[PDB]
Amino acid sequence: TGQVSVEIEWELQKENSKRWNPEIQYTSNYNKSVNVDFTVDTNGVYSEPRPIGTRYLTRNL
Amino acid sequence: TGQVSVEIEWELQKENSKRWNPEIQYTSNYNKSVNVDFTVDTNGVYSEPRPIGTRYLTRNL
Amino acid sequence: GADGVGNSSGNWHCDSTWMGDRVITTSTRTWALPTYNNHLYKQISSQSGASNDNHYFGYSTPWGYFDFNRFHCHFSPRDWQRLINNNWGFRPKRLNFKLFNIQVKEVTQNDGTTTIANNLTSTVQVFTDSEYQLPYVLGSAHQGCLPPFPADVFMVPQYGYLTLNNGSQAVGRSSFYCLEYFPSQMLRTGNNFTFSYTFEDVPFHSSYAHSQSLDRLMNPLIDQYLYYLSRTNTPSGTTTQSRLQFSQAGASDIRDQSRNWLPGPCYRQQRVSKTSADNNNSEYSWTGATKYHLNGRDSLVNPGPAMASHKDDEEKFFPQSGVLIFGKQGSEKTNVDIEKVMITDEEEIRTTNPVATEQYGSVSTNLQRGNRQAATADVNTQGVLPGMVWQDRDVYLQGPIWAKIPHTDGHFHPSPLMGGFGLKHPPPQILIKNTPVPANPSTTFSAAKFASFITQYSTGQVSVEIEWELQKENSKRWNPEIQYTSNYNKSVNVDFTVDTNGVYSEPRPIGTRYLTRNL
Amino acid sequence: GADGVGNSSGNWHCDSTWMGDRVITTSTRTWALPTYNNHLYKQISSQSGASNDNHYFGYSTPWGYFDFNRFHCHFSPRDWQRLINNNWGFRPKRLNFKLFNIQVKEVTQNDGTTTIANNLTSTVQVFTDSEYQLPYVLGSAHQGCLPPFPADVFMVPQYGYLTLNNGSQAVGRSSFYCLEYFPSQMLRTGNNFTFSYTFEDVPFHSSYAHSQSLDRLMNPLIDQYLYYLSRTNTPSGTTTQSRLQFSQAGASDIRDQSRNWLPGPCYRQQRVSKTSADNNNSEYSWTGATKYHLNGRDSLVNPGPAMASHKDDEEKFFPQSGVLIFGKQGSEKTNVDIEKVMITDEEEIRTTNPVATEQYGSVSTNLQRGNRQAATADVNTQGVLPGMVWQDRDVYLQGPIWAKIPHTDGHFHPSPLMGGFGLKHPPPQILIKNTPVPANPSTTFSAAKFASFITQYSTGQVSVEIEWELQKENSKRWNPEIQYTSNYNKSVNVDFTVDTNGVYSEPRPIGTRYLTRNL
Repeated sequence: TGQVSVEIEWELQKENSKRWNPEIQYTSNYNKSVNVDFTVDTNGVYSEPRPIGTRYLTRNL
Repeated sequence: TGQVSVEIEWELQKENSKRWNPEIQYTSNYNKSVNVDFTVDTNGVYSEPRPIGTRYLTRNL
Repeated sequence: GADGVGNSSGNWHCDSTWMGDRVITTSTRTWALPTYNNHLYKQISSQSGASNDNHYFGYSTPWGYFDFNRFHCHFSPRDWQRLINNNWGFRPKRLNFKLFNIQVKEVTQNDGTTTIANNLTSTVQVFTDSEYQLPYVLGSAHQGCLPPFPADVFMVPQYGYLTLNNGSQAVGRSSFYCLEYFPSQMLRTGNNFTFSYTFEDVPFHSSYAHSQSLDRLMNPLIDQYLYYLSRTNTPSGTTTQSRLQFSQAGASDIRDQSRNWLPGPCYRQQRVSKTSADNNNSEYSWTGATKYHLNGRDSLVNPGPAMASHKDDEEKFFPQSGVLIFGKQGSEKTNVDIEKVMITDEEEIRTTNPVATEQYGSVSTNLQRGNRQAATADVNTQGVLPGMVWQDRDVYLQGPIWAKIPHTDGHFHPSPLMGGFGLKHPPPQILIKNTPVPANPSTTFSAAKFASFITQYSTGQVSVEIEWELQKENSKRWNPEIQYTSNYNKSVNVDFTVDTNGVYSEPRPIGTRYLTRNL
Repeated sequence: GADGVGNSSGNWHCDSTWMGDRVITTSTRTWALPTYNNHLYKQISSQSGASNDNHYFGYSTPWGYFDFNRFHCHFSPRDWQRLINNNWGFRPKRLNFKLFNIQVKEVTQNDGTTTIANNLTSTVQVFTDSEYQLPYVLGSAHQGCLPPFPADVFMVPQYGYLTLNNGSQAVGRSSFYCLEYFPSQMLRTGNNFTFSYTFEDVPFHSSYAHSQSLDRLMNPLIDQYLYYLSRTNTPSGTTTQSRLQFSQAGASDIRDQSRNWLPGPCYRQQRVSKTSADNNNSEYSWTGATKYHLNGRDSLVNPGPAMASHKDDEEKFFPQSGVLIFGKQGSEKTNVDIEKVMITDEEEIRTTNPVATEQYGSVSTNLQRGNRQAATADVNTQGVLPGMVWQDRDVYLQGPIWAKIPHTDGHFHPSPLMGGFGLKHPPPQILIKNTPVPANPSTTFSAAKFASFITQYSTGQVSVEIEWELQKENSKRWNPEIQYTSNYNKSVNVDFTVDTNGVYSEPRPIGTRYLTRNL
């Protein structure tokens, strides 16, 4: 047994958009709940509630 | 009559947060509707649907 | 800009110069710009009950825009002939744009008379996006071009766009663009505007036609060394039995020879005739159309993929939507007879692209055996396969020069389907508007949007200059070519000329493909 | 770290040196770190039905942490006396931290015996956040300090935190921190860890007591030149009439004199007595408490604002929560008699801060007239007003040295309410954990979380060194001061010493305020 490590460098592309109104963003729901999303439960098992894609910000075709 | 112009320079403070799970973000609703928020209507009067505050990202006390 | 009210801000330049290898064109027109929508934005959408195909949602703006995208703006009928007769291809390189001699007029409609007078201190503001941040309208072949004939005057068309909808209702992702939110340049009398632009590298357009059909590439004198399966059975006694024979393909076998290539792809069309007697009696227009289906609605493919219009010795037939169609002088918008329209012909591409009204070929449907008999079926739609060559659609004289390639993760052979040059960074949209001048506010303060403005419009001259690159021809063809000629017989009116009432007209479509090349 | 298994990674340093102006202390302790929660995170919350005040939501982690925040860690009872007797104030400056001599043990519990043996290749990993990114637990006066007596050994306390809740349920804004998600430093036998830290500038703590009460600032010999309203009416004939007389205030009038200052603010407390006979018979504990109300739940103010405990010649009474309370040796957690607790005394602040069990003063409730008579009422709560001076609460011998000021848009007089030094960037939390060592996986592959680990724990020595800055005294007081003295009579046990069974104990709380200053 032992420990392993990984480090990746990523390149990003920023956005210049003249869209006047607001975008759609990925949000967590603010209502109360028994368990927080993407968190351990009372027994200590980490879980992921839903799939999350990368497509939110909008571009013109 | 004429035209007036204003230009302000702002200073920003970025965030380093070790919070594991996602934040709450300001989102526009993606359901269909007659009018888009923050946009002219069919008669050309611009309107603002709701007040929007600045407090979303979270910090520890 | 520069100088005064009395000084002129620019000279009239309309000319063409031919340098050999590259070549340069220039033109100047006169325009008039109204105020649109009473200085305000409006959302527009489809009207009440409509077909699910016809729904749309979008916005219209006070701003106008300039469109030079058609060839006939740049080239005169004669200048078009040192090009198409003398050359194997051409492409754009760089262009210039200029506005000048701007003057703004205000109008007073009181009673039954309308007085018009200069407003010397009013402005007109112009910008070019050039970062491609706006919806790109040009390339959809709308009206509002610079006129083909240099002495005509034209309005500037109004600008607007469309966005994602559900029915007649907007979706959360739908976008709204305020053109006031860009830096622009405010111009008065005695101020001018310029910018210059450089085309990205693009292939020459092919103005040649082929002298060889793809089905005949080879020497008739010499036989191949390959064998094909020729006879499947032989008579034995009274009745045949199964015996396989093979053969080498000669000049009598030309049908059967091996080849290294295949014809281009097809997406098939319905065929109609110019003679009214051959066509069926019913309404098949929308029902018999070829279509594509995107997000639950259906759209006609009007140009469609590039395919020959007709075969040999049928000139009477053309694809239903498969061709471009131009109107004659003064033709109306709707329900107009065939004698009024001008139908283009795509033929010279017979040698590679298949005919649009017929199947690509035939393919085997089943496995034979002793008691089963071979079966085939027609393939009416073929995608691209390795070893497949084709040609693109011709630009003609009047039609799209370029289009903007959509910004996407993938695309194939971007040359656009109407014709011309696909560009990732095309010439940027030029946008222009009259600055609002309010009229006589009330004495006490009120916070409200002004409904009352001075009524005014502007006019001036615009200029465009493009540099073109040419490709000359070395041909060892012994005999003469086919050239574009005007008929020498006498006639009442000369082609491409004013009539007795002074309306310039264009008799026929003129394509670029005359000179011949070997395949 | 450095070198080998056989080489030692550090020497034992526990000492104190006194340089005059700036003074230095050092200590070293021995610790043992268990594995907590079986190497995994768990959310915790309030249990089923509970008072709306008692709900909470949060997480507990496998990680431990070091707490030196109490004074008695750093100062010995005698070293505490070249400080409080000889000086008018002190503050911290900079500190060091070190870990060394780390060794990890694995245990085998089979049958009725438990064998323990070295695991030489196992690791222990440590980090210090120092960017203040984690919830900051220290400063809440929990258990788990370095022992006061250098020969004792202690466990490291477990780390955890709390977050916004609604009842026992979480809210969308609630945050979850994984400590694995920070860079740390993995240490084996023969590796050591260090860092150093510098306190931000902070005012000296005041170890003086005042020799003048705020109500007497002035010369008894000389009268003022100001007038106060003295008599409101005078006898005329048989009965009085309204006549206003004025007077200058002398030594007989000292009650009535003008002053430039006012006493500090109060938030009032309930009073109880150490003699059990004076106290009412009922349960007033929670009902008679002073509280604050935040988001629909109620919390006791345990220290509350700094106020004197009792007036002159009543030693029997103290505020209900208003004082700190320490337990004697071996006292239990719940429902323990007064003889077991040690109650601190706040008195020397009588001269400025008002007594906690009484009102701030009296204020006029109404406007008088001929037929109305003047009315007043007690003010039991007073906020800060211009011209108001006070003192802070004393640190004593054992108690909070510092606290972290919350990060907020505003705060007033940040000195913390238990005592000590408010810091915006306090000494960072040190966190430590045992690295999990898996045990004997199955032969075939399975994707599941390991429930099975080697059972092991670690131990070593830790060291802390702080530099302190001192403020000496120039006093022209002729007569002697009050000093902290041990009683010289014979006794069974010496104070601050082991007993016959070897348990070190602290007899009484010792504050820092002895030497006297003029107000």
